[PDB]
Amino acid sequence: QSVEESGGRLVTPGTPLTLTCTVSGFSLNSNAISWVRQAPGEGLEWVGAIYTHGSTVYANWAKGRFTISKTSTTIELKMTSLTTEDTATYFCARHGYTYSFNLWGPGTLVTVSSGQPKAPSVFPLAPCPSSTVTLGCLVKGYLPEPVTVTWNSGTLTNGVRTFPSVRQSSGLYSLSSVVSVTPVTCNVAHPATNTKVDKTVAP
Amino acid sequence: GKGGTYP
Amino acid sequence: AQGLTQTPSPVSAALGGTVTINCQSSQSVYGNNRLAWYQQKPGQPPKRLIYQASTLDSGVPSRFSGSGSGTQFTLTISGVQCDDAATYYCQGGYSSGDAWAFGGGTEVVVKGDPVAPTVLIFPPSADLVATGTVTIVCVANKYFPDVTVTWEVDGTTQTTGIENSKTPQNSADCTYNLSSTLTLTSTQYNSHKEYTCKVTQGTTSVVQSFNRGD
Repeated sequence: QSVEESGGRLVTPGTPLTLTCTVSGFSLNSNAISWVRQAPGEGLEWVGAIYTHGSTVYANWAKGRFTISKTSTTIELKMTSLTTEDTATYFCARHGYTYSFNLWGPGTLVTVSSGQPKAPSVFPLAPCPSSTVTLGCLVKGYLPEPVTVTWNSGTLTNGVRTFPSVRQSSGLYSLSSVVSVTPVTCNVAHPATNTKVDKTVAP
Repeated sequence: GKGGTYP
Repeated sequence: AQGLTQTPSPVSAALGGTVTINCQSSQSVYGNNRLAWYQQKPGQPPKRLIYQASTLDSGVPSRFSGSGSGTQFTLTISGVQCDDAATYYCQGGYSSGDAWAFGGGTEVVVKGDPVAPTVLIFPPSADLVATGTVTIVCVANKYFPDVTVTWEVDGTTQTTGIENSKTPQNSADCTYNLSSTLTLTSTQYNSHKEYTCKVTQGTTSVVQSFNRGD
């Protein structure tokens, strides 16, 4: 039993867009669904809900910019009058009979910005020797977020440290990942552009 | 219809 | 319409200590007990801990307890673990106004065992210099408590062009990791010799330096 959000992307202010929540292993005829948004570094904000009979309710703050609708397997969230202030992760959540949420998706990211999508550029981090060395990848110049960073296709996981992203003046993002090892490859995915970069890091 | 089948 | 407020952030305790998180609602929740608590770590969806004020969700450790009713609710954590470093959100159900509403959250910081950082500095790769923009990466690894980072270029303290990014507390040992990046033009980078990252924890400092093209 699961829910999963899709449709998060980079849009310019004033561009309308539709997110989709896809449900698995339960009926929307017996289970209500909410949309919940979270701006980067900020709190969970209830957007609204669609009840079993198709009725909808919205948070006071929505002010008619959000419309929720459903089919048998999906719930859509349609959003309008987006400004940069609407940049946020959007979750869908299944209602429990306890009037709390019992199932969440991973979230999908709406980025409201000037700028065009950009794939990351990956550069090795190596010291200017022991048996053990810390090496890394610098991941820079990407938009929108996120990237994922794995090592040797996920076979190297111990002591991997991946830092939170930073937005440069250009509006592009940057982060680093480092790992201690005894040849290592960092695997960077940018789902927004379907881009997969592999960088072998030579000591 | 504002709940669900599970707690 | 209705307003939810929580214990200000951060709430700190020593590993094995006690944490209290309060939640106040301007309006009584539905049936005086429709209040749930969620745990959330950066990048992850919230996880429900408690529903109907006091019922633990499936598999939630017993060190978590919800109590209260009407307009006043409390989440406690006894024997707080590094794993419990997180943001905690209360959520009410209401018969009137916004049907669902979250409090603003309370961050819990767990004071684990002190660990002095180990520090690494990484010069820009030749292909990065060739882009015309240089990033120098300094890392402070597996430390607690918090550090400050200072840079120098050719012995002059460098306070501009720096960004610091700290990981969340390690779920096993409460430790942080930190990246400090200095960003310069290749022109600036090639006009200077000595690049120095200094990481200070209390009165202790660890310095890592390189000379461009060593």
